[PDB]
Amino acid sequence: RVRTRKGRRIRIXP
RNA sequence: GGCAGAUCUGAGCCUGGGAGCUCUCUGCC
Repeated sequence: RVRTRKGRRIRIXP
């Protein structure tokens, strides 16, 4: 999974 | 009862410069 946190890039596994 | 998503539109350390983690929540038979 790939998402963005507080504008930052956060990725979690798939 | 276990599973599956979500980041400010989920937060916490950023060790994040984001595959780093960490935790909570919802519906199913």
